[PDB]
Amino acid sequence: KIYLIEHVIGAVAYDENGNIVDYITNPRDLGKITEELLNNEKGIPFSATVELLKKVNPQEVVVENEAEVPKLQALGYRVSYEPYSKVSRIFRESLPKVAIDIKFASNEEDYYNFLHELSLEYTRRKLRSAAQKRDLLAIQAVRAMDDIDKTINLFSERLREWYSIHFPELDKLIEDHEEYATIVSRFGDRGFLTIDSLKELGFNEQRINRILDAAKKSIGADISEDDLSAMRMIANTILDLYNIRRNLNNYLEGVMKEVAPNVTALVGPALGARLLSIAGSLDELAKMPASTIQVLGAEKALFRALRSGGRPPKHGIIFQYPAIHTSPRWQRGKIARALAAKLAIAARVDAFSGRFIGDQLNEQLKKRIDEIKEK
Amino acid sequence: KIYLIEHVIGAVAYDENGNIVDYITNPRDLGKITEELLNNEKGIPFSATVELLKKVNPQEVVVENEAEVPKLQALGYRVSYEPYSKVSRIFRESLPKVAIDIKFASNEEDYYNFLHELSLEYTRRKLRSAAQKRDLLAIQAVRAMDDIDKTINLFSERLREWYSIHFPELDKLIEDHEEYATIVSRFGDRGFLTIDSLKELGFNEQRINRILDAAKKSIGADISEDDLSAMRMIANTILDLYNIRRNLNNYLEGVMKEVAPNVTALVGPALGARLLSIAGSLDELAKMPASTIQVLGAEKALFRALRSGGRPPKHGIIFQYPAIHTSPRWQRGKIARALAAKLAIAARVDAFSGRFIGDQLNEQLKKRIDEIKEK
Amino acid sequence: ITVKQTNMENIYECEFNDGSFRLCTRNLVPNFNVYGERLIKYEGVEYREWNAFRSKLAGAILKGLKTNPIRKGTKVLYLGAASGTTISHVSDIIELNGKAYGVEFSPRVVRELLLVAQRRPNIFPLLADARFPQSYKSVVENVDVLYVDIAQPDQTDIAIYNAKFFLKVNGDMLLVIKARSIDVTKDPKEIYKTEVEKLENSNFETIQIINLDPYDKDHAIVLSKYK
Amino acid sequence: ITVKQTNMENIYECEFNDGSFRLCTRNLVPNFNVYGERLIKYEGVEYREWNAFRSKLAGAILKGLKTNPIRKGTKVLYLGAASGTTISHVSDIIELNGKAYGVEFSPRVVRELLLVAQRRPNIFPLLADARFPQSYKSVVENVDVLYVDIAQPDQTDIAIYNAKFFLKVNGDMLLVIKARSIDVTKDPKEIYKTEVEKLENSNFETIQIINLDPYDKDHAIVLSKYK
Amino acid sequence: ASYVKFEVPQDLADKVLEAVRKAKESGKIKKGTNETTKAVERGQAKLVIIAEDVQPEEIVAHLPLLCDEKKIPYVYVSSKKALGEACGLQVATASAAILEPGEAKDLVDEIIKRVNEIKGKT
Amino acid sequence: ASYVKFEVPQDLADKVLEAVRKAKESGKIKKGTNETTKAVERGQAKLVIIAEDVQPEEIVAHLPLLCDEKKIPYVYVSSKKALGEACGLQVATASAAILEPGEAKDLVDEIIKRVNEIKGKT
RNA sequence: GGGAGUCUUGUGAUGAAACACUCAUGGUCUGAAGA
RNA sequence: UGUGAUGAAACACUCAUGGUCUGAAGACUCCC
RNA sequence: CCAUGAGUG
RNA sequence: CCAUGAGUG
Ligand SMILES: Nc1ncnc2c1ncn2[C@@H]1O[C@H](CSCC[C@H](N)C(=O)O)[C@@H](O)[C@H]1O
Ligand SMILES: Nc1ncnc2c1ncn2[C@@H]1O[C@H](CSCC[C@H](N)C(=O)O)[C@@H](O)[C@H]1O
Repeated sequence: KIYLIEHVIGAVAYDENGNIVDYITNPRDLGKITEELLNNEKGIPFSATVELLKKVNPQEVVVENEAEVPKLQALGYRVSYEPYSKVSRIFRESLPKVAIDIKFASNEEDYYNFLHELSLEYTRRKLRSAAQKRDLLAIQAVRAMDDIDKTINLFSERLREWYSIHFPELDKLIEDHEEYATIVSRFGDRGFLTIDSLKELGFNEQRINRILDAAKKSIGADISEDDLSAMRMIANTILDLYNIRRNLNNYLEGVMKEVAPNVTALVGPALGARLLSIAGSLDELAKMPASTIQVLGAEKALFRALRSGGRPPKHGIIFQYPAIHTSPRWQRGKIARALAAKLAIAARVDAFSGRFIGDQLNEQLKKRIDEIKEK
Repeated sequence: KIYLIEHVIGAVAYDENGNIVDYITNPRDLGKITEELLNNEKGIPFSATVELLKKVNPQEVVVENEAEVPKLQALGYRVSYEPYSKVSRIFRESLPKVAIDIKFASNEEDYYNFLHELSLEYTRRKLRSAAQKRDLLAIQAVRAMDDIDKTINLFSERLREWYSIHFPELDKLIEDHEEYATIVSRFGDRGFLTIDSLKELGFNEQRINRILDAAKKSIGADISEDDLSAMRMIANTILDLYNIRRNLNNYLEGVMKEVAPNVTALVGPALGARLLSIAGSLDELAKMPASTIQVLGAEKALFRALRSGGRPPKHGIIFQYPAIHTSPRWQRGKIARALAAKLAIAARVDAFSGRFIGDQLNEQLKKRIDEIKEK
Repeated sequence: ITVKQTNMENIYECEFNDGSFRLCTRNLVPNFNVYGERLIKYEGVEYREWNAFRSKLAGAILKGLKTNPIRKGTKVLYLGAASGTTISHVSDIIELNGKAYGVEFSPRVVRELLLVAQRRPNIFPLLADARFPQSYKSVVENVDVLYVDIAQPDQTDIAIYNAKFFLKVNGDMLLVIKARSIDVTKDPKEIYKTEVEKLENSNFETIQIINLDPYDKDHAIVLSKYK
Repeated sequence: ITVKQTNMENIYECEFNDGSFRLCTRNLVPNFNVYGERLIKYEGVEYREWNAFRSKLAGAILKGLKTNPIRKGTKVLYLGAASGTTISHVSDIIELNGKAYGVEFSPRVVRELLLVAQRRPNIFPLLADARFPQSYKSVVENVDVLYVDIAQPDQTDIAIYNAKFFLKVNGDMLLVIKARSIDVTKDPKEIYKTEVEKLENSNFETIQIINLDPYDKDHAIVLSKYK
Repeated sequence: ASYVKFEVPQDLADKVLEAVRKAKESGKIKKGTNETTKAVERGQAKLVIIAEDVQPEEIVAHLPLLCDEKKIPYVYVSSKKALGEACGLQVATASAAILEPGEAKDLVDEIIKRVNEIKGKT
Repeated sequence: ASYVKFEVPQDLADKVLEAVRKAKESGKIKKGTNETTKAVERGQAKLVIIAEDVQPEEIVAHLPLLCDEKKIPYVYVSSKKALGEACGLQVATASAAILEPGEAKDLVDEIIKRVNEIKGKT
């Protein structure tokens, strides 16, 4: 019976007593060790392990890691693992020393000089594979889009408050923020309004006269061009911002179809993106129960109920789903519960690499929405 | 003794009992009444009131307004006022009716039609003189700056967390936000960084290489040009908003040397504007004791101490004054108290139409500051 | 749906589709709402849904205003008209015969009061400080009811002053007490008592003292008669 | 100003310009600071100011930690290394001879751990999940001290699993119990009794139980010996 | 001076200066411009006294406005040093206020009722 | 299916289903995928039972990962209808959890130890 | 320790809790009945 | 309908108005 | 929402 | 920060 070890130091064999039966030392080479370190994660034995499994030819072999066992059985051997074995322990208790003993390094002095540089480089590599994930861009993109949403709304309320020093009636005449900033951008003084800039917006002729009269009889304040230009800087930024949102929206749409097609199919790209931002990743989203996905984003209300034993929230960011916020209070709960359910199914096929199945999920979803609404 | 009444209805004289001695009805003309109601606010007598004091030729006149009293004296009569006289009530007790009696209108039906459209017009007018105040622009402007201040910070924080998916090493290498923003905006992929476009920013040759070496050695992700151009939308906006802020700070200075020079003289346009925003107007800041100005902008902190008998805030938005946030903790309290004192004098000399005196106000202030610092 | 009169003039309750009950006033300018309220037709008449949570007067009623001095054909001085929420509804109540004068010294907000005051000949906008009743003196007459919902530390002292200008003897005054806008330190229940004594030492005959909670926290309305 | 040794190796106190007393360590990498900490020279030697409010270790020290198992040349496995605030200071304590293996599985944060791990040969950074020590089995040795500061509901179990891999017998574990991250409903103090029992069932000998409040709310640190 | 709204005769002026003094002793006063402003906002002041030689004037120009909004009567005295040394101070004061008249109730009631006559009130 | 790491002999698969049943009576169990997920998240399940005939495969795929994180053993049964109908339901179930074995202690402890031998554990 | 003056100061001495934001980790409802 | 039935408090903001600290001390110098 | 670690204006 | 009246995404 022979017990087997895997490390930067190489591959070593022990009898159960804790004596090195045979060893094959690793190359003291950063590049190569790193790789075999990444590989032993997936079950791949060090190359030094395969040779050592050859010099002594043991009837019973046992390793540290359970992902290795199916690989080594495929080489012909009878293999198992004992994770935190007396041998593995006996092995590291002597790691100050046995690096020198199997002649991996001359002294204790530059074993750590190296093990450090490997430790530096092994993780530097993982830092990269992580940044390389597709879903991070999906998350950062929509967080940023929402940062713009907030901003547009803020400036618009400033600009309405600000421009109304000059032209108050205009505020209550245009519901749309984008339409309004566009008026202030193009014209300036209230007295420069002309019909063609107004027919260019999409404004129907009836509104057009109501606007031109409003400007005429305005009890507003007469103001310098320096004052108007100030307002218009704020106005123009609002317009810029509206464009970028749509660009980002398109950018997000692609990504959200690339990394997470099924989830995107159910609730659309942003909200799918949104849930990716709260969970942190797709794979973390996938492992979630529906009862959690249902309330993601209502953390204040959730922990209020859980602390106090009061009533919980029906919906978190899931609230944005058109069906939910259009529908009455008693339907929302049943719609959320059903939706979240479909969502974990949507998510799980995505992360665990399933091919697109979003259609029947939708069908399944809209069905349950119909059973619900028919009461 | 004749008690004199003044109304939209015209000008009335009464004996002490409340019996109509004589009248001169106003013309049923919106235009003249609106101007005379505004004039009577400054004490100017109705023109119709002027005639009535000629026909009847009274020893003693008494008016409803104490502001009117000196005007009619300058006109030659002996005048006083009784605020809520029994005659004034008697007049108005009979106002549904005596409107018809003196023939201002035929009936009740359209005296009320008129007084309604006077009131619409009389206040349409007052609504406009309010809009005409210059400090309003100062307030709206500086509100918009702080809005850009916030946005920039937000967008800047987003770009960095985002752009670090590709090039994580640039974040902690460039302390300043705008600078970071230009680098994302001119280049894109880290692999386009060049000494020349980078020597164009002003980067000392040493930091440029620290930058370029980091770009070479980046454990960030190789990422497409769509992702990158998406991030750049945000980088550019950060740049637009800084340019716009720099314009608004310049606009603001203009309005602020104009409407409140001494305040400005002391604390500058931004901070001064800011106190105008908080007080509501220049004339509200003028009326503040320093004990308020000193705590304007600490309302959470203030009332917390006021409700409970706790410790008060030392300073409010005043925290922004260089002397205050730089000087050690024990000095802030006194500097603030001294600034606020001067600010209130300054605000008061500015509103009540004083000329610039900011030189000595600063001199006096740096005195109080130099003393504080020598302990 | 079902709509029927209540014990008070021009004021109704509604039975609804589900079995819910909400106050309303008879719409003086049909098809037009000053805030977002439901418009409801019942036997072909249009009424305006009167949210108590927004208007102090509906609160006082739904909190038991025993009797209401504002009715069909009443003349009122309304200090603090603001955007026009409550005064639009008293327009529905006093109903053309009667008249309402709106004092309000805040222009950002009179801006929207203009609108409510165009559509309605009941309502007479006046941009003034109720602390100087001299400035609006020359546009109004005397009134039966003095409705005061103004944010001031001496709101009551103001109210008393306007009172001795314009309140007909034996008129009713509805004075709204804002504890937290008189003093956020003091206990609200302590304040109402301390202010009601203000009215009674100045000879108002307190008819009823109403606490608005939950319609309005730390709020009370007093009805008293002027002598 | 004066600097002097304390009862614990390579950990120092300062008499200051005013008379405040603050912890610090002998700076392993002079002229260089990992968070914003003050650098202080005395008789020509440089120390790093160890803010207890950021670092849990300094808290437990300032709260009467009986004995410190971290000293000149200790080999320590540190689960949940995060930004490197605390682990930078245990570098100063162990001093080139000693070795510190730092686990942390949030890439966003290992990013700055990297910077700290570069100047310091004391520190061996590992982007990994402390729940699977199979992953860092192939880089580390066995250790004298197991410092576990991870925000996890099964943080205690993680510590334990990690111990029977890397904890020498008669070696020590410093386990930070982060109550609100274990269960936000239970009383923090109930949490502590249950977790220490966990230690005591795996033949850990509870040596000392410290509460980090006021430096860290609802937090406790356990020092115990593995048998 | 322009923040000076109406005219004070030195007999009227003096009854004030005595009136202040008895109110330190028997009542309650607030001394200083900032305290007088707070005293008015608060409706604690029963009588507000303003000096005529303030420089610059605009320092106390706001008190007439405030006193009418809160309907508090105001009066002038000619020297600020004189109003301070009444106040129990050894330096000047530009404005002062009586919140509690005390054993000057009768004396204040005479002044507050006299500046009304010179203001044209019946 | 691919989310099943190892192979269950039907002498073990059935001794599984029986251990579930005794746990409804004498112990405490949980049924359904979302609840198993929580019983695994919370460290309540001692044994987690996942079906092999689930459609689509991805629904229960996260459980192996999870369970290895919380070191909670997991086992497969061949039929989904049977696992649900075992639970005291008349419908299928994709995954379940035993929280307290009750009178399946000796029975469970034997399973988790046989599924260990089949996993190559010493 | 007793006595004594000088400068600053109600045009404000002394005391004394300004505010706005981003990231990372964990704590993340119920569970068999429904028409 | 356990591939989740029933119950059941999603989140980000703007304007207007009022409530908006303390109050006479602090630093120096010369006599036995 | 609570707790922890890293920062910005 | 509290209260009140009007509004936004
Ligand atoms: N001094 C004053 N004079 C007149 N109105 C004032 C005032 N001070 C405050 N107000 C106004 O009083 C209003 C209180 S809200 C009350 C509005 C009205 N009661 C309604 O229910 O619709 C505020 O909008 C405020 O602008
Ligand atoms: N399972 C896990 N494995 C490794 N690290 C984990 C973990 N779960 C949480 N963590 C990390 O534990 C850290 C706790 S913050 C720790 C502060 C730091 N140890 C110091 O005192 O300086 C978080 O950064 C989190 O990322």
